[PDB]
Amino acid sequence: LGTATGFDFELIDQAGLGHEKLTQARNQLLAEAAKHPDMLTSVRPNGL
Amino acid sequence: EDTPQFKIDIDQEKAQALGVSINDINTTLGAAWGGSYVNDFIDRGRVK
Repeated sequence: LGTATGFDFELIDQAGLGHEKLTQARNQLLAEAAKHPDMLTSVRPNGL
Repeated sequence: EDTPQFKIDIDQEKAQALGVSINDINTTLGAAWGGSYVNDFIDRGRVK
């Protein structure tokens, strides 16, 4: 069942936005996540 | 109930005499009057 610590989140393109727009939104969320190290740790993409 | 339909007979001899292939005849007839699914494309991120 692989790693059981952590959360496993999926960010989703719901409106045919496309790859670039989805990456930008990912960065937006990762950047906002990094501003809360008191709540969130190691928030990272599981991708290339 | 049964309905009128339009019976078209391809004349094989005349086609051969004119050098027109039956495949071209049938594709032309079917593609024009019936429509033909050629292949897929990508509309706002979704294959169609």
